[PDB]
Amino acid sequence: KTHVQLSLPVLQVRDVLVRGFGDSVEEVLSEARQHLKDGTCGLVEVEKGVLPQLEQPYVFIKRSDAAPHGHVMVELVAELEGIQYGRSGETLGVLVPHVGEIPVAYRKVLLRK
Repeated sequence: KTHVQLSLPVLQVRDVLVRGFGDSVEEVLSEARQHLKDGTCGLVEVEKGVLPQLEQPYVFIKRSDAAPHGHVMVELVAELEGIQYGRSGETLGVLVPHVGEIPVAYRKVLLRK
């Protein structure tokens, strides 16, 4: 399927144990996609002070369209030293590995895969 319905655990930035997916734009997009498939991906909502507490390159989920079955359609955009790889809509948050942190909420998304 070109899209997959996912429910992403929303994590508080100070709880996150593994603060990024790797060391290159290509690696973080690769790893983000694998963790999304494996159900081991969390989401941190971006506010003042959040991104400096996470590791670059960043992987964002961005709204790709204006929401089947409650699921917002999203795609992945990476960012490294102020350059983004991908073009999409409004940021829903930054993806990180989930290794058992307790979430505050879930974010229903339809991921373009």
